[PDB]
Amino acid sequence: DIVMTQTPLSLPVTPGEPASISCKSSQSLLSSGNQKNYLTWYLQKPGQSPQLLIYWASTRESGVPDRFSGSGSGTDFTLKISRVEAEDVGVYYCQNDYTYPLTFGQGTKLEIKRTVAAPSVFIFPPSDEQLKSGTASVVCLLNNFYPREAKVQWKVDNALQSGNSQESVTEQDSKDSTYSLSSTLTLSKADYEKHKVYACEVTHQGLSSPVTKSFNRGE
Amino acid sequence: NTVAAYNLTWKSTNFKTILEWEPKPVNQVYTVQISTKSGDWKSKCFYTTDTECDLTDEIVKDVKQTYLARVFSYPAEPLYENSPEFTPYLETNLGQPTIQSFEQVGTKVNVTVEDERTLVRRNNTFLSLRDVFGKDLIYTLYYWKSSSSGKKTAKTNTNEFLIDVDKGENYCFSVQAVIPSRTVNRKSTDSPVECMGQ
Amino acid sequence: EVQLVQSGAEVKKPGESLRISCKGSGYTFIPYWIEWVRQMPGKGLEWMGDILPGSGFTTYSPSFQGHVTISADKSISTAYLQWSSLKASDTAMYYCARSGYYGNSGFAYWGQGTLVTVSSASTKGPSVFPLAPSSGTAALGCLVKDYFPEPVTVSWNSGALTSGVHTFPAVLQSSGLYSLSSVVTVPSSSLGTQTYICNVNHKPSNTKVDKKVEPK
Repeated sequence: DIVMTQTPLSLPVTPGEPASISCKSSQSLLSSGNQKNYLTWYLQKPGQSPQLLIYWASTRESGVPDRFSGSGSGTDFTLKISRVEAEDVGVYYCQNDYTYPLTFGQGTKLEIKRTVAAPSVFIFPPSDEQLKSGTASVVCLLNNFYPREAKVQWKVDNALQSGNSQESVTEQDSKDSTYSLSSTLTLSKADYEKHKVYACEVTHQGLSSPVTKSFNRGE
Repeated sequence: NTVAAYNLTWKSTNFKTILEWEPKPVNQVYTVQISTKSGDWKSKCFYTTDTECDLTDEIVKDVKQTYLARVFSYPAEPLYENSPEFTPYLETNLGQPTIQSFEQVGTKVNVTVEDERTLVRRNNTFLSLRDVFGKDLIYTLYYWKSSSSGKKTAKTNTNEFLIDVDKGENYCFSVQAVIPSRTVNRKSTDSPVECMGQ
Repeated sequence: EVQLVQSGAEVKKPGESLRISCKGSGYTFIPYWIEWVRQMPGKGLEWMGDILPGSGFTTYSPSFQGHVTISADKSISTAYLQWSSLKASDTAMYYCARSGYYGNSGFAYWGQGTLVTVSSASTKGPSVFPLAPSSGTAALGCLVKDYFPEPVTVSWNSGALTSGVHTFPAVLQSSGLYSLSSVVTVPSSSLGTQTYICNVNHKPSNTKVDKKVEPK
């Protein structure tokens, strides 16, 4: 198997400026007879099937804008975008198109860079409706933040929780270039009634100090 | 008085494609039409006395298309015959390959095959066999000694062979183009024999 | 134009056989390779294998050889991918792709994809719970809990409210049942004046829920 290595794994790019993604192959992809490097590039936009961008390391598929370009030889290869717009976001894959088995890289996530924005933090207590069924879900919302990195820590009477919460992140918003996160802490009714203070602790690059939002049970 | 065409057959090598038929005409002429299976008919050879028609220029436009042909008969409702279907990429005979070079590298011999030019054209590039077929193209080597104790075999995905040889022994070489994934016409004819010390 | 149409989403128990299909149109089917590519939830692309429909010749990735069979019916312009018995780890998106015109020119055309879910779970409709606001702007939402399988469709006020709406990807819980939340940011002044109803639709169980989210 020819291993395909992509650097970097994630690439934030400000609108209008260049982007450069690198692909390295463990074996040479150059064919001596016709002097062609059999590397293929793809773009997978959020919620979409992969698109062909470039084949033979540097030849553009018809329909692909001239701002996309490939270069390189043998083992080292590069994909360049000259002017990045909103519709260029997604994961970029290089492919060994030289010899079986066919192999893909890990992928490079391309996102829009904007100024650091701190999240708006909301805590939701479990509804009375849910508590009748014998379950309790506490929901924490982190709204409209950049960059993607965030940490949610659940505290039940100031004791740190683990193995009882799940997180979900949206795609980057096309207009304002932000992300959103929701975390759900799930407990049984009995365990939920045994404690008073329920808190969501949020840490982000746009915060010098963590943000705690909380409620007291029965208030 | 007119005889309808029969035994319509495609002769194709490296995408050079000729349609052939019977009979050798007496007091009659022929018109050949070609179409893509979904598309429209187009006349190519007009009122000819020949029993063949060069259709390369049509098929090189899309080699991964299924083509149909018909031959009309006219004296010197009109009579006609349909050809069998033809998909150039899968059915065209691979031509005779040529051994480019053989060099003695230590206790091994490197044998290289010429990247044979075809008639398929993209802008100002005449495509080679590797250009058209890519991964699909494979080469087989036959190699034997001065005292032939059975011909040994080697395979490559590229255009180059690396084989273990015995010191002092003069070897003779023959190469073959193979598309393993085809139904028909998988192997080319043998390359001219190239011998060490010749 | 060239179109690759894949068969619909599949929900299966572990140990069951499955065959999924990919129909090609707008091109000559026989001389073009059909590729199969696996994409697991939140992961990269994995080449599984290919078929040349003109002959039935197949190549497999060493990782997938023996687990899957790739076949084609060239008379109806259709290729196939099939399992003898599915594992829970076969839960993924599966893409079919067609090769390019020239040699080694990548996978030029792709299908929409087939989501395959392999789970022990049974068909269950979601419970919909409100996420009430309390004491600029305020947030409110709907928790769509304990459903199988994917997907649910969530909208606010019959689809009219789209601005400030965030509907999150579902998480798979340890029970084997999915859960998601849909939230909306709104002006805090409009809390006592405006009606907010999330519309949850879950087709596999014929569940239709409209829940009003009020301040409690």
